[PDB]
Amino acid sequence: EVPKAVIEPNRKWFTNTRVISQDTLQSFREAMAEKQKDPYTVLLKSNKLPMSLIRDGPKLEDG
Amino acid sequence: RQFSVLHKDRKQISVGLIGYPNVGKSSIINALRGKAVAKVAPIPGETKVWQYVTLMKRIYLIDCPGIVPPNQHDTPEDLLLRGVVRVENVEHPEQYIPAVLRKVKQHHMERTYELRGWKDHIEFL
Amino acid sequence: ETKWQAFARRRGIKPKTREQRRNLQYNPTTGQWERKWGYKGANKRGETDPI
Amino acid sequence: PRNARSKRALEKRAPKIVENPKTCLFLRGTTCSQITQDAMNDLYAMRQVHAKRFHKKNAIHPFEDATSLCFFSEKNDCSLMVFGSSNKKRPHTLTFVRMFDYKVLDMLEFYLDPDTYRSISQFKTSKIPIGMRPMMVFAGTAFESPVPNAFTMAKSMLIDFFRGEPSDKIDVEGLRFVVVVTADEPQKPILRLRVYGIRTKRSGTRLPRVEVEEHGPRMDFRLGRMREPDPAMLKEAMKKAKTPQEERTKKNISMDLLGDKIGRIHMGKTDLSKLQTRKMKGLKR
Amino acid sequence: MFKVVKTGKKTHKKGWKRIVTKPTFVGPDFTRRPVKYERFIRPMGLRYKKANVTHPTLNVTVQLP
RNA sequence: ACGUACGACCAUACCCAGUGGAAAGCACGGCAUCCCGUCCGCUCUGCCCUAGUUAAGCCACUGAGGGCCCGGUUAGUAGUUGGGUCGGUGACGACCAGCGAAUCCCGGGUGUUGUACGU
RNA sequence: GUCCUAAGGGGGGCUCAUGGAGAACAGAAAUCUCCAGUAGAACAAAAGGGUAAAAGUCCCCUUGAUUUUGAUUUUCAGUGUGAAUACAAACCAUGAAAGUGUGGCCUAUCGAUCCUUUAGUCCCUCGAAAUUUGAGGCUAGAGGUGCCAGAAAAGUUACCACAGGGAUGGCUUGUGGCGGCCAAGCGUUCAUAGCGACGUCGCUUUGAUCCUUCGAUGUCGGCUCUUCCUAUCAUACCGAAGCAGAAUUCGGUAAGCGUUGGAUUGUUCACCCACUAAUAGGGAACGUGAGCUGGGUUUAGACCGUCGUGAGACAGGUUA
RNA sequence: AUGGCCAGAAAGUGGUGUUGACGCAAUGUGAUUUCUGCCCAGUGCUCUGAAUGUCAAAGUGAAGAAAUUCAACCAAGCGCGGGUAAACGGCGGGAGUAACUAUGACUCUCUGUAGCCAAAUGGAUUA
RNA sequence: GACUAAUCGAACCAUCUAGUAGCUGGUUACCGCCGAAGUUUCCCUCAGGAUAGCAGUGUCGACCUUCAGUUUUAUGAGGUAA
Ligand SMILES: Nc1nc2c(ncn2[C@@H]2O[C@H](COP(=O)(O)OP(=O)(O)OP(=O)(O)O)[C@@H](O)[C@H]2O)c(=O)[nH]1
Ligand SMILES: [Mg+2]
Ligand SMILES: [Mg+2]
Repeated sequence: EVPKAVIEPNRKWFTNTRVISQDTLQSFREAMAEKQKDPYTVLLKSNKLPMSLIRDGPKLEDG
Repeated sequence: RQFSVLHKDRKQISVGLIGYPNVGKSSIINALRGKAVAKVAPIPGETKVWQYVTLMKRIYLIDCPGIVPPNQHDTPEDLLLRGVVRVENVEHPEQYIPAVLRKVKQHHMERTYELRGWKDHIEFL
Repeated sequence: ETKWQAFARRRGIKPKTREQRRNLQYNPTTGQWERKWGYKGANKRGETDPI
Repeated sequence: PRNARSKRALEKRAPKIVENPKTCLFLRGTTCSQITQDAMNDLYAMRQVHAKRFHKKNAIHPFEDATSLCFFSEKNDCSLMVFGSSNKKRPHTLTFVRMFDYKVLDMLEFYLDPDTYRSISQFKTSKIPIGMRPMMVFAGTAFESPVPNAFTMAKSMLIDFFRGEPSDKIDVEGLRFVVVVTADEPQKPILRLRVYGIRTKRSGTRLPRVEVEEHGPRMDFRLGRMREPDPAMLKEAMKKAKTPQEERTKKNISMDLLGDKIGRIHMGKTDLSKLQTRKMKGLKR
Repeated sequence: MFKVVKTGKKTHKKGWKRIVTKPTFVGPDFTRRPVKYERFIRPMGLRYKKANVTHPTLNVTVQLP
């Protein structure tokens, strides 16, 4: 059977879902800068974050 | 067990075994299980399809066939000495004896086959 | 723990999601969005229609 | 609670994990001296924001029966009490009463000196702004008793009275007023309450030089009758609730500085001494 | 939406498994359920992570995760 | 000391009536284009500070009737417990204490004060 | 039985019940005006001190009817982008602002022609007669799943058997989708909107990298032999290209004539190497289907893996 | 052995049994070589250890004129409390303590180009 | 799950027994007069029911009242063209 595929009007569709502050961005950039690798630690749950705004840019010769 | 405790929220964890052919993936599964649950042979490509083995209630093991990632610098001699292929199905198996004689020390070969005094692989064979 | 809560814990009845329990439904015949209950709810349908 | 405002009132009066700022009720007895009224006025001026005030005469003796005090606490949602009274035997009494679940947790009596008392208006200084939380300094050897006594309870009452609203941050301009309570281990010792505004000066280094100036009131007390709490009620009152923002530490689970959940594994020492290698034909002499 | 995935070696097959025939988004840190308890099959070839999104006001189209 | 603007105590400040108020300040006031709002420029809002006026508001003082606020007396007394007690068949009659009133009566009073700017 | 752009929230203005004195109808009781009016009205609760330029009452704005995020709290999850929940933060509403406030409340279900229970003295019968208990009938009441009883008759068969039924199409082909702009034209010219080809613009490595191959429910093959189509690989002819020659490339007419061995079954058997003029693609089955013969493939025997207490079933793998 | 395992409708009935633990019966595994991931104690196996908690029939007491009703007493098993074939099953370690026994709970931190040691060999890559 | 006289996931023989089936197959001269039917309404649906409606034979009643898938007239709906 074919359902009625309809979308209700809602104010939540036109708002921002995830926001971040500049201080939080600076803290995450510093954490990314001082991040180190440990073979005896595993990753269990990634944090949903703007990696494009957090991680550093490429090298100038590559750019 | 530590991995299962770290993933206690899931119903179980799955441990897939990867590597080249004849590195001992099915043998490792059999040793962890304590019982011959996966087929084991010295013939490469014995495991052809993926297989689930219940190790514990919350631990599964997945046997996988052996993979060889392609490289432009890998030679057929290198693959054969890595154990990728079966030597029954290769053409002119005699050409790979110098690689074996380079890899193996001479006195080990002499005590293995009780044979001394060859100038080359032709005379050794 | 109330009688319903004890019964649901015994019978494995999960709580409804917030999207599932919304006071909103789509009426096909009118092609409009209406409320299930409350003011002009769907439980009082036809109490004010002419026929 | 049919009305929404009434529902808001009951939800405000409901028990919480993080409790509301503490409310004190200032009330009088049937007979109360003018010096006691001035003392309660000074304490109310210290604690205007979180206090309510009665203006009638109440026939209450707290050390005989405190049913009316419990009723007032339940009705007004006040849980600290300052009861003023006067008598021939005790001329100027301030009865500090602390509730727990709308019943009497504990009580203490303070006896005000009529001669050395000076109100806030007696000092010609700049006064404390309304709603500003002062700092506290407790001095002397009377507050370090190994057994809980009247001085320990009085220190608890005064800390709870001048607690104000807790906050994780404070402006450096909100460090201008201090309340100092001095009391010595001993016929009865004298507990002295003073308030000082702080003037700060240069001293040639990073830390500044602190100078004080009296702000008022000037109060001297003798500790009198004391009603101790029940041990079970005291344990239930000193139970500490945990905030949902206070996480529960799990073994080998942490959160890194990027917010990822990180698990720890432990390999142990590799001991290959108990391994027997294969006795191959080529390895035999 | 769902086609029946048949299992078994008999001529008659069990038909409890369903395969999603439309593109899906599985989210981060995704591990598939084991085959004994995987009712819904979302194949790896039909998984998408990015989309071409247009801003109606800015009149631009950018590929976004 | 007086006035004004913010206040603190929140009747000693409230209810009623009478008399007076230099200076300045408040206030009554005058005018409805613009801002603004009403059934009504009554209120609110805008413009004038000129002209009249202390008539009212405001302040001071007086006067009754109330009310209110202090101190003594009541009184360490009624009343409530300890049941400490001396005798007593025991109870009771008495002391010893710990808390602790109120009515009635007497006397006094009818606002103090902070900051800033002025007279 | 009628009524409502719901309640709630924020802001602003005003003061109520009553008493006295006044006003055509209006006369104890209709409305208007003044004065006095600590609330004696209203609204919530059950003060022994709730609220007066308000928590009362009317105006203005929102009404979007239960927002988003969370590595955190608690519970759960064979459908683990987690869900519900608590808390926090952001957002939102209002206001000049200080601020204030919201982003729900609950509950197993089933009978009422049912279940439990009470009374009849002057109600009937207990059939050989009478009395007393007891029982049945008939009649009239009470209450409503806390105290109104109860609501637990499963699988498997690949060891098998029987009775029967059953076994989209004048489709397709060579050129993407979404969004914007332009646009010859169509309409419109009391509205100047709306359809719109041709186009164009955004998203989908300096000849690199080779350290990213992304899931069988859908089954094909092989010989042996004949024929047909053209959507032409070669051979024949022709047109064009810096096509000098040679070798070609793009295209046209053309099915007359050919279009081959071979390797690889750890496997979607599809790709390699060679000879060659060239090693073109399809149909006549696959819109179910008796030539032969390997795989999809599967009666009965058997192990191994997964599930199940088990009979057995499968994510599966192997053998006859 | 006044036994176990069976059989028969029963029997003064039969077998094992012309038997007696180097035996009989039931299971599982399946020559030899190798071989027992580490630790428990949730399900289960078994302890006549105290209880009446559940508690049938028969039997006992009371009321009534009796039918009848109400009471205790109440075997085994179950329940409670102990040890395991520790079989199934669960089980990431090591330290501490304030709990003091089961369940603890609250912190800490864990990563030899052919040897050595074992009664010639170090094996299942088993003829 | 092999064998137990070509018979075995329960042998053969006779009887109960003409066992049961809603499922399959079949069901025997002619002419004449009529002559159909698919949510109407109610019930928990499938492995469901009744029921309305439509028909034929007989009759009987004064086969009495006449009624009619039609138009017109009056008045509604469609005021919509014009
Ligand atoms: N000496 C020694 N030999 C080993 C060990 N492990 C495995 N082998 C041998 O190596 C061979 C490995 O065969 P498998 O167990 O099938 O390993 P595999 O990689 O799964 O083989 P494929 O099926 O081809 O992929 C076996 O024949 C063993 O004899 C080991 O630990 N020591
Ligand atoms: Mg192998
Ligand atoms: Mg293998």
